[PDB]
Amino acid sequence: MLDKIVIANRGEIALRILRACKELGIKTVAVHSSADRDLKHVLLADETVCIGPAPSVKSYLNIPAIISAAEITGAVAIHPGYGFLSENANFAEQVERSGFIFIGPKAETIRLMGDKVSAIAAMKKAGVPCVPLENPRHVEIQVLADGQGNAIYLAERDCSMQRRHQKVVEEAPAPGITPELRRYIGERCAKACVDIGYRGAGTFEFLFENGEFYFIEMNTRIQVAHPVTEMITGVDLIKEQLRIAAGQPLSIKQEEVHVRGHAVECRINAEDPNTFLPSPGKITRFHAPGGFGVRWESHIYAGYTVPPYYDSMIGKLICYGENRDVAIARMKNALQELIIDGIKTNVDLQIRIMNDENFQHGGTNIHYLEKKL
Repeated sequence: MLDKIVIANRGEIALRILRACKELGIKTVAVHSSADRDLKHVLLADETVCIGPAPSVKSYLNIPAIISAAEITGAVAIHPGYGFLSENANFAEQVERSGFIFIGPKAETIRLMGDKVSAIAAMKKAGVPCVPLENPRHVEIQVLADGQGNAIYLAERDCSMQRRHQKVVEEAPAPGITPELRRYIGERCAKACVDIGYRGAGTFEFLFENGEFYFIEMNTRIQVAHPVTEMITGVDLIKEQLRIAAGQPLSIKQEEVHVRGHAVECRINAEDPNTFLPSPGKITRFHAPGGFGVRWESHIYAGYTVPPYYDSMIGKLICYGENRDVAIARMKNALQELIIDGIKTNVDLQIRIMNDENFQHGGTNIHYLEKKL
């Protein structure tokens, strides 16, 4: 394995990456802003480096600071997580120019898929259906490619519950998607990976309407909702990224990828339910939910202050069951068990969505939540 990596991110995803590193025996370097010294993953990391003041512009987006931290600590690779610099092709290029492994695709591939014009042309050439949409669902295909010619798909996710184009609930697999539709669109995505020389984890986002898929964009990084795919396949997507990055060919064949059960993820945000405006502050009492099929992904703890400088998402609750109904029933109970006092959160909204008759039936479109609210 990689001897030592910099986790070039923060919050829940940084903690997610740290855990995978610990499991693989990879040493961790937590780079953090002045406002993030008390992040759980920072406290758990082997080494820590303060890379700048609070604003992201001068810390988590500060390319020379992050490279310098990686050099001084003797790291060999950098994991960008999601957001921040994960899809910054200039960053990928510099990481590799500086002699590090970038845990993600080649810079050229980031540029190719980061421009909508070049992206669509690449997809059309590959055989991925593009827009040639009033009532669509958001359905996305998870892929893994080793950058060595091997590429697999790991079913799909439905992320149609959104507010202002930001996902609120994600689930896997997508309700209504048959093994044959899954195979059709998955094979096309896997081929596209080979054709573009894709390396690492990635997501093909589609609009899905009247039984047809239409490509919107590729996220050339890990996804916020990766855990739902993990629950239904058993594949640890972060460990796979780390293995691929170490130069290991894919250790999973397509025929070894099986969908079993169902998982739902509720994003937990520090926000005023009356306005949906961020509500940072100090958490005074905290209790995580437990139980069979319950997975809580979050850096928060009792006494932790959510700073004002970053995104409002503070955690993700993921519930798995043998079927969709069990997953939803467990989510209902887990959301009720969750205690986050001292700040405002969207837990009550998540409870309402779980209790929604149309969501319980499934297959609601991308416009549903905003119509409901």
